[PDB]
Amino acid sequence: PEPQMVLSPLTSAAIFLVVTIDSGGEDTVRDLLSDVASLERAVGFRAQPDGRLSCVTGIGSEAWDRLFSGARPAGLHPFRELDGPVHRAVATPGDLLFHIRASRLDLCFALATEIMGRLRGAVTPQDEVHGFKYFDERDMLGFVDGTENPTGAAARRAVLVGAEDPAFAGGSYAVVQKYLHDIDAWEGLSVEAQERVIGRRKMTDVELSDDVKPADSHVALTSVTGPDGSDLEILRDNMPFGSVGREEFGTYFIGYARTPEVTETMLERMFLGTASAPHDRILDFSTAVTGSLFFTPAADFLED
Amino acid sequence: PEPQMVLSPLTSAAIFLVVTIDSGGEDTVRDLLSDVASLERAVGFRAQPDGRLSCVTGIGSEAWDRLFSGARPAGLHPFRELDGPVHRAVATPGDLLFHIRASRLDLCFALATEIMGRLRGAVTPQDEVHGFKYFDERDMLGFVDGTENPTGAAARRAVLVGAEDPAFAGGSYAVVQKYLHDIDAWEGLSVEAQERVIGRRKMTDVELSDDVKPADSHVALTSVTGPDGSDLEILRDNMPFGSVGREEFGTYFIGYARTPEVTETMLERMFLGTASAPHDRILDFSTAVTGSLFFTPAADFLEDLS
Amino acid sequence: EPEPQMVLSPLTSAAIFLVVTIDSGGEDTVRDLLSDVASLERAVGFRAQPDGRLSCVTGIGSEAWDRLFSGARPAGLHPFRELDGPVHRAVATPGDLLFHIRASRLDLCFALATEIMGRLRGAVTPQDEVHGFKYFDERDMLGFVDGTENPTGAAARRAVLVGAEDPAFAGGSYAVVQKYLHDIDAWEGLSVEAQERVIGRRKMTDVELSDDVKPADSHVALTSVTGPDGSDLEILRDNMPFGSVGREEFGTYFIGYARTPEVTETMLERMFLGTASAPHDRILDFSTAVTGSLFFTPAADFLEDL
Amino acid sequence: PEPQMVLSPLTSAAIFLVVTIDSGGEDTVRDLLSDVASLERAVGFRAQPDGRLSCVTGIGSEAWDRLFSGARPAGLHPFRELDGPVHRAVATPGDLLFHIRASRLDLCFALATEIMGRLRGAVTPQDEVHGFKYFDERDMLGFVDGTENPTGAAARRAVLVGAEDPAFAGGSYAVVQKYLHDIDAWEGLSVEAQERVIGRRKMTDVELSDDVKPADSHVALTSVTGPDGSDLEILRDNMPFGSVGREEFGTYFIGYARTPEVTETMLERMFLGTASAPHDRILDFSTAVTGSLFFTPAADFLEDL
Amino acid sequence: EPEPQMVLSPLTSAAIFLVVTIDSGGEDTVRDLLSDVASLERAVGFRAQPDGRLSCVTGIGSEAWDRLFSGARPAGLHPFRELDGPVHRAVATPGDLLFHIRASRLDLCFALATEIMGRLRGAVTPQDEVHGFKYFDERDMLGFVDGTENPTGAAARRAVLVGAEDPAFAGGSYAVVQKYLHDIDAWEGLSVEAQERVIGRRKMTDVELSDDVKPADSHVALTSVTGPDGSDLEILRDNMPFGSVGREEFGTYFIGYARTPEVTETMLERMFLGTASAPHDRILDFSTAVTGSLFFTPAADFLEDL
Amino acid sequence: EPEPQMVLSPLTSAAIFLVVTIDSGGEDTVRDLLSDVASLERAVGFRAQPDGRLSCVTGIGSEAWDRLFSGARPAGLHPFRELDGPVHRAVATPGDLLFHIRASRLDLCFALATEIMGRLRGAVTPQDEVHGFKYFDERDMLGFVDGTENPTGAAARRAVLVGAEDPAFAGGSYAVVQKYLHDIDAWEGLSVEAQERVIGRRKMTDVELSDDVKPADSHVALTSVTGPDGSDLEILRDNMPFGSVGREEFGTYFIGYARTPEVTETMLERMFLGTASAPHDRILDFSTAVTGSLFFTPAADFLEDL
Ligand code: HEM
Ligand code: HEM
Ligand code: HEM
Ligand code: HEM
Ligand code: HEM
Repeated sequence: PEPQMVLSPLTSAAIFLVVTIDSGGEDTVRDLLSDVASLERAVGFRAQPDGRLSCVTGIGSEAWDRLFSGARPAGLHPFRELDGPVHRAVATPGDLLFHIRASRLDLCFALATEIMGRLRGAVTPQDEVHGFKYFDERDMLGFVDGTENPTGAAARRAVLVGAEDPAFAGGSYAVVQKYLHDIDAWEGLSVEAQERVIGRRKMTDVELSDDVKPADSHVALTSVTGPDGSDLEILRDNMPFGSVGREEFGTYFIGYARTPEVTETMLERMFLGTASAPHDRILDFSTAVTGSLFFTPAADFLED
Repeated sequence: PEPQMVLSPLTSAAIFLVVTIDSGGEDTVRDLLSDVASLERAVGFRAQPDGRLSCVTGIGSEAWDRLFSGARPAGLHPFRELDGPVHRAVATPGDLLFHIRASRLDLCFALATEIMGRLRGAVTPQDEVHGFKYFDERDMLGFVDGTENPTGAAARRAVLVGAEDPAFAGGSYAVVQKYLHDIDAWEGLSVEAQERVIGRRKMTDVELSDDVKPADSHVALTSVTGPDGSDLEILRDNMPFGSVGREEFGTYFIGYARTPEVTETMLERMFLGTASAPHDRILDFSTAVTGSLFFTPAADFLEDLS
Repeated sequence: EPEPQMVLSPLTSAAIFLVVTIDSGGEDTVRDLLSDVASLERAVGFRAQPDGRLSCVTGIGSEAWDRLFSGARPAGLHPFRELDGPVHRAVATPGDLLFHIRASRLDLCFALATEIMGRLRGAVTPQDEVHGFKYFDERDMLGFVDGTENPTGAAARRAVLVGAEDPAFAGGSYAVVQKYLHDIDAWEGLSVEAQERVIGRRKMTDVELSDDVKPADSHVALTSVTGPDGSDLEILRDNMPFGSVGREEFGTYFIGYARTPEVTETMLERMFLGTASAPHDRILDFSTAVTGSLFFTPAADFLEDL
Repeated sequence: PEPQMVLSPLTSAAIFLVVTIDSGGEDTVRDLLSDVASLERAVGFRAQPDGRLSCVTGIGSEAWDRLFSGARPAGLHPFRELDGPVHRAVATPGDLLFHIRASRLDLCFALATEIMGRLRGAVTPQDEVHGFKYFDERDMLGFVDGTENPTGAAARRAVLVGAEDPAFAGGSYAVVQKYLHDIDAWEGLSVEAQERVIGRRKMTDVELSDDVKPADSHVALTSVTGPDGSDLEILRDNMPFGSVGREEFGTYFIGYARTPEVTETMLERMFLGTASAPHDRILDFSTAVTGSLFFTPAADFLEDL
Repeated sequence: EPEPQMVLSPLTSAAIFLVVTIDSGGEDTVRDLLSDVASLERAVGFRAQPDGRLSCVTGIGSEAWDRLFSGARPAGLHPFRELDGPVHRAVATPGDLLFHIRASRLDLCFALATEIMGRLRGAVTPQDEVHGFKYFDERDMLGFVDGTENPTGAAARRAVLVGAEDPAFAGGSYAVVQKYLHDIDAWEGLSVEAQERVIGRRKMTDVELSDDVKPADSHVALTSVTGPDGSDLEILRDNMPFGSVGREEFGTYFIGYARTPEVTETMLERMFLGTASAPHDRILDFSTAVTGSLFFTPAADFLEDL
Repeated sequence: EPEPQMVLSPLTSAAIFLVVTIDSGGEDTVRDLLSDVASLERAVGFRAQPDGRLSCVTGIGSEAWDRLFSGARPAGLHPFRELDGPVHRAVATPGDLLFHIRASRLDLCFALATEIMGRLRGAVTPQDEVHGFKYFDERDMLGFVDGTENPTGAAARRAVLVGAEDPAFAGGSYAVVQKYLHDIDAWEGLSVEAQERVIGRRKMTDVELSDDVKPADSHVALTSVTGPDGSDLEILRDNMPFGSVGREEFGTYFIGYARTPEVTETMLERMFLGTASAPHDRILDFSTAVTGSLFFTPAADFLEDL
């Protein structure tokens, strides 16, 4: 089975499009899904090899039942709201995700235009975010973002559905959350205090030693070990976005994994806390305003 | 006199920020203007040589009178509304323009963040547009955009104030207009009908012959000769922008010239027409929602303030 | 595991196509060169890496094969078959060896071509030499993006490389070449919309026409073939423009690779002889074939071990 | 005065087009000349900044009098044939030159297509050459080619007409010659013997010292001093070309100068020799098969027709 | 199953070679660093991706292996073997750990080397540090292209990575290093043709000399070795120039990776001890070895599992 | 017009600094090389254009000038003046000739240095050789962006090039070099905020600290100098990191160019001897100077006419 381009090369621009399917829009949606790979080639081919254009398409739990009969992916369910003592992860509506990436925003925009052109009248937009990465892979908090992502074979094993759900092998599960940051509060911390929040050095991106790293730092809470002592990993492609005039400074979080359990365990640790940590300290500077879960099928499933 | 970076190399990303100065905000604004070149170097220097970051700062007619106590530039006035039989060019408020360009949007965003950080509490944002160019220099209508801009010495002559206003030599005048397109109506035209609107071939960007090019084409109406028969020229750096969810497809127009009279003559021809043409056909698919005029001083004028 | 030649190359913007016939008594000289051609490719190319992207694919025709080698023949190797349609003809022309040379720059192609022909002088007669160049946005001489639906990755390997069905020749491929000359004056008299109906895709945006509007005699419709089981039958193309402005020669050099020549030959039959619904491929009303040849491109190790 | 792009950045591809103007063709030609800068922008602008497309347009002596009335450039005359004791510099016909340069051959070809499309039925092609430079600035003989070209203000002074002919300021003079090489004979020399022909080291491109450099080497014979003791300089953009099937391996020579007398003095030294040198040794491996001289006007002269 | 270190790297234009010995009592500090070296690589390199191309290959010598680890040894791990030829000598010098650091720029190499040695200060003693740079056309200090006949793709994996013959250490490799200093004055007194007879390839074009003219004591002849079964025995080299103009030091840093040290050692024996037809490799009359060490480079997961 | 050497070079990522002394009897050989150095620069660099950006700036010290030339001397040429502060010392060390070689890659620097030293062998003795590399975001070994406030364009030409004040030497410049070694262990014991107070700029974003927070003994405060007439006195710097990981040597090679040595020397006096408000530059508590030399860099035509 041929996967979608979940494992993409590094890209400096992205568009995230989340829509809901209107009553009676099902047929139009199914037609577009069968064409989205051809649209990706049409927009991208003439800008190769620098364009690096890809589109990953996902389908929500409620939408799946409206579009398809027969088997469901084993782990597909609606995003679960988490109501912590201090911080909340909200659930927001979304039936379809288009995660569009390239080396330039114009290519993302051209593909997004063709997709939405085909769906007009059949869907309602819920969210549209145009992301850009800083030139040294830093996010809006000023930390390098992506460093511990798995690569090569380890990435395939962490991200792609396999023999545990063989009809849907080559798929993946995506969790998205849009975060807005309190930059005034963040810039009031010393650099060393910021390092204790994240769990890595700011300028050099070296992980703090185990003797200094706080238990409520972001890296400590999002490190999870499996039954056998292996690291359970996800693949992230977080993107900054925002608007200077409205004072909106954001991180758009997207995490891919072979089962949603990994990502959801990380989120529970962050928002509900553990015995040793009240919550993830990154959340004292970051508010989640969307939350959705999608299954991203193998490419050949869509081509039918 | 050292000009600001009006004549920039080609860039693929831009931010246009237009603000108004709140009552009592004048001193904070003057301070920022004296530091804006230093901020540009701080954000940009470490991303050289590929970043190509620049900021051009412009000041409106009413803002000028509030900020500075001596001489005014000879051509500085508020944008003049044009009320045509069919189409209107509106005037909208704006005291400061920051025209920020680079090879990537993140550099534009970082400089815009530092600028607005210093101005918080002294200004109110009126417009913010994040622009991106298509990879073959096309605009939202699918035509190459920029081709007949002047270059080298001819660009300097067309854009920079000289001896005619010597205390402001090295400055320029910018007009901005944000345009929204009706893409559904545009895409219902045949390609040949689109070419008759613009005045150039779509795929190859070759200008149509004088025998076929209509009088109400964009290129015909924006071609102006002077008293002496010489071409009057401006320098444009138009940028696409929009939002696919809201069906917003735009062109952000910006034109620089040594005197606003050149730009204003072009706009009069477009909106009010001539003997041979009712109006520029591009306006049947393009609506202006902003309009403002600014003077962009020489860099040393900004540096030497308190 | 048998190592293929570089049939699946990265994108290249320059090519030289060299077709020669083996003179009487030239066989030994040719066999010696074939055993050295991979080493010549490395010699010319290694010092220009990683940007040079130099490769050479070497092919051998049906009649030449019997003169050079004893033992087994590849199952699908035969002379190119002439197709004599009601209006258009696909000619067959002589060729014993093909050198398909590709790089990011023409000079690298030329240096490799010079070393190869230097070794073969006196043993071969040149039949065709074409210097090809791709336009900067992957467009061909007709102004359409060319290569978009080529297969990639595993699907390309499956469509192109001989496997278990002919195990002695696994890792080989079959190449068909045809040099085409265009009537550019007639082509440019069509509207863009009418050109799109010839090809089956939009010209500017390269989006395929919807199934309800795509004509039955468009290029894309006639070259879309399904197998017995309903799977798409695919080939890998690397078509190149060529020409001479002084002689008014504007061309496309067609080269198609496939695991069996049956796929390519079925597409050619549909183009030239037509179907129930289509007289012929409308691209042929603006394109004349003046060469036609078929070659087997062995696995690299087969050439080395002789 | 705005010059044409005689002083171009380094380019790896070129097309040279030489044509003659047919009976009745003058009006069609004048129209094209007034549009050629706009054609260059149309083809090139959308491929910027990597394309680096330019076109330099030249006009021959005879053609000038057919196209324009009034003043002539002071140094414009037909190419002068040189019949040396061993080697000959031929003159061949040419009314118009288009020297098209870019980073890629497809862009050169697209501009050449638009130009010749406009001229069809008014001109006859005499020569068409598609040139490519080797990736380390080498020519067909394997030597770095271009090294001692002038740059900056020294280039402007060597190439552009100034006050000496003020109506034609910003123009230049181009000489072209297509050369075919005997590559078999060249490659039979040792590297050291090839270095003595050129006057520079082959791998490192360091000039041989004056005590070792022979008097009949290419660099010695093309080094010329003026009345004042100053170096007389030209700007060259030589390009390889060829066809492997026809065994055609060439250099297309093009040299620009403020007056043709500089280039002509170099040609006399190469073909007729000096007191100490019979001829340029490069000519024992290089045969000229074309030769033409053109004036390349300032850009505004063409625009104002 | 086993993930190799980045032995098969893309081409890189900068390198740092660091050889150290482990001081008495330094073993625990070293084991801790080895378990973190891949994390340090990501920390320095991720923010310069994708163009940085930073990698570190870590090797362990024979005597150090016994100090660090209990249990199985790699089958081919032994101390470098000194070769005492009639004229030329290959010396053995001390070295417990190798860090072979490569990237597209030297500053990335330097930053990673700084982090590594920061962790090891007080536990190791440096024996050699070389900063290498490539010439722009892949040439070495002798003016010849260097790397041409390296294997690529599948053939490289087969020649370099330990497999089923030593399954506990599958995905590992063996590295031999030698630092060479050249007598450039003697070399530059040769004619080019005499230099070509030393190396066995043409200098400007890098084409191999024919079998009839290539001397038996040329570098290429002596380092071409066939196995019992007739197959070529291959290694992967990434030689780097280095030097200091003021001290007249012009060097080649040799590093050769292979699946077993026997291949590399057979080449070294032929170079230094000769054959029946060749006293020694002529390259050694202009090149003196001043270091010599052998290391095993484990699979990446073996290092992580500490 | 006198043609300057390439003091105002584009940004380069690699450098070699070579300082030598002229041996007794070496004068003639040196004069010959000086007349050829521009020719050697073109020979090494032309074949790597346009990306190579190779340049060489040649300087001559005070004592060497009097050995090589007769007649008039540049007005400000004297030996480097040792500064003996209460805590910190700026040493003077020997040097007759400077070669400041810059390019986009180290191999071009190295090849030109090799040809220069080849011609001078036997006539000079090397005193210092440093191979410099820039970090990818223009940072120095202290982790701060280095070069941000250099002057550019016309302002740089005015700050650097000799003019009418010394008309026989117009187009020349004065270069001061100092090699600094840093105590990185002490430096990394400071917090980031304490480091920012040493330099006078924010570390990550390179924004200058406000005048109300910037200490009087910060690097930026002490190296900001105004003239009697209120003008900023500026120099042009091209500082390069260098080092050796095994010896724990981390350095900055300082080079500053100015139209008169008085500007540079005033900055050095403020740093080493202090002012009324500041004992010394706090950067010197983590930075030791181990060389110090002053050279005059003549106009290019002065060197050619020898
Ligand atoms: C909706 C807004 C606009 C769009 C999409 C647009 C687009 C274009 C295009 C595609 C061209 C042809 C290629 C080129 O030379 O750039 C052009 C030319 C031009 N436009 Fe616009 N334009 C717009 C508004 C304006 C306005 C408001 C002005 C003046 C106030 C203006 C002045 C010009 C000029 C002077 C030219 C060059 C004509 C010549 O000399 O050939 N444009 N524009
Ligand atoms: C004058 C010669 C030719 C020209 C200019 C040409 C041009 C094109 C163009 C523009 C496309 C559409 C974009 C793309 O997918 O590449 C195309 C598609 C294709 N052409 Fe050609 N073509 C030529 C000859 C041939 C010949 C001789 C064959 C087969 C024997 C062939 C087979 C194909 C195929 C299979 C496709 C892909 C159809 C699909 O599956 O969508 N073409 N060609
Ligand atoms: C037959 C084909 C020609 C070839 C292959 C050729 C090749 C070269 C080479 C390799 C160099 C040394 C590098 C350089 O400075 O560019 C050179 C220099 C030069 N060539 Fe040629 N050349 C040819 C024809 C001509 C002609 C016809 C002229 C003058 C009419 C000419 C004038 C020069 C000049 C002036 C130099 C610079 C000499 C100096 O000042 O150092 N060349 N040429
Ligand atoms: C002074 C040290 C060295 C220099 C400057 C040097 C240089 C070269 C050069 C220039 C080539 C030809 C182009 C190529 O294939 O890379 C070559 C090939 C080769 N060298 Fe070296 N070499 C050195 C030492 C060694 C050593 C010590 C070994 C083995 C232990 C070795 C093994 C090889 C091999 C295997 C080849 C490829 C031969 C073939 O199959 O064509 N070299 N070397
Ligand atoms: C000891 C090692 C040195 C280091 C690491 C160093 C580092 C820096 C840094 C990080 C900056 C701020 C960014 C910038 O504008 O460049 C700077 C500025 C400066 N440095 Fe240095 N520097 C050193 C030595 C010197 C010396 C010896 C001088 C002068 C004699 C000097 C003169 C300057 C000047 C003039 C500025 C710009 C001040 C302004 O904003 O106007 N530096 N230096």
